[PDB]
Amino acid sequence: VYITVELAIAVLAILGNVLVCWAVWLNSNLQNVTNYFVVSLAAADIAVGVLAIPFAITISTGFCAACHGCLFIACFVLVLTQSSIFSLLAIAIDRYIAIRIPLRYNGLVTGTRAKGIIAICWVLSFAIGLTPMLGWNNCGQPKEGKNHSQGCGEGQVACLFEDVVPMNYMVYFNFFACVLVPLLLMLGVYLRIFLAARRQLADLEDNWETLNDNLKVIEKADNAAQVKDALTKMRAAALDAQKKDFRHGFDILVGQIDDALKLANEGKVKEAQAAAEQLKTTRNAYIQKYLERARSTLQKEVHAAKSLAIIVGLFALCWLPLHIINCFTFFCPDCSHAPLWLMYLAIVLSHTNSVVNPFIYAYRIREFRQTFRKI
Ligand SMILES: Nc1nc(NCCc2ccc(O)cc2)nc2nc(-c3ccco3)nn12
Repeated sequence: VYITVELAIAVLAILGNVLVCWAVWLNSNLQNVTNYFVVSLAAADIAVGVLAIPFAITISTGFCAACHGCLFIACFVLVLTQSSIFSLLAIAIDRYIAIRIPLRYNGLVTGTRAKGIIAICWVLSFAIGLTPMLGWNNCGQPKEGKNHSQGCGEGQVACLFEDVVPMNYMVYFNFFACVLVPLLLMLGVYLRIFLAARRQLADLEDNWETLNDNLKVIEKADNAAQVKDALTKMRAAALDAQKKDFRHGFDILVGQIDDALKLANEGKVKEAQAAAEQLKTTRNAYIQKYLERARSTLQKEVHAAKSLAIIVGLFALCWLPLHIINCFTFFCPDCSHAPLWLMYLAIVLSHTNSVVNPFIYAYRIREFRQTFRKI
């Protein structure tokens, strides 16, 4: 039962995520910093699928060996999880930068810096993974009955997770800080990302609404005064929207508005409306082209952000229950120990996470869809 599902999930991990690594290599279209991060995460998934499943299946029954080796068997999954969480945080930061500040996105994001951050986060993940090895372990604590049952020699120690790895260390430091604080920061980042996109779309629509309504009032107006009032709002909206296509269009538009305002200050309303009709051409052409490009660009950014948010949510909801039951067991010693059959089920769910990643990229991103069908 348990042995069957672990092997079944393991096989889907390699072949499922090797395509994601394969796709980034045989498709120049899908190659950027976000893909570099997600392929680092995919390499972490490859590593967990290849190694942790045999490690879990051999530690589930028992494999007596040196205490350091057994501790490594248990910390390898944790380091491959910390790598994934760091990669997800980097992805979230990349998306926030790209959407909030598109002008400086290319300036502040570079491939060399992305590779450097990937290396830094991987070695940092190794730091947490190897932290229990050095000094913080439970090797010194005797288990007489156990070591007699498995026939443990002096050098070799039996493998039993909860009694070989520091439970208090795990529950206190491993969960709280380096899981949650990344998760809370990531949630705040995603909320900020969506708020920024909504605000930007609202601002563009408001500027278009002003540049249309004021013009309509211009033809539907009279006795100057209102004309000079409306062109002031036109200038304000045009400058705000501007802050070769966009620049030249807005320069021509503000020049025409200045001409109309200068010609209407003298009191010549007929040619004031003539100049408004003159505006009506540049408005249509350049402003409509700019708006149609901007809306599609923002929609694409929002779609990418939603995809990555879904990946994050799946990661969190797959790695949450195990830690929750672990901290429940730690903080209620008087409570009866959690059932073995349920604990194994939760571990299966956690490892399942690696399988889920390629399915999202094969179902939502059309760029990966074509190349997977190619294979
Ligand atoms: N609680 C736990 N158990 C095991 N394996 C030991 C299975 C077991 C659990 C309870 C029992 O009474 C006898 C055996 N691996 C485990 N890995 C983790 C883990 C990975 C990341 C965070 O926690 N927790 N965890």
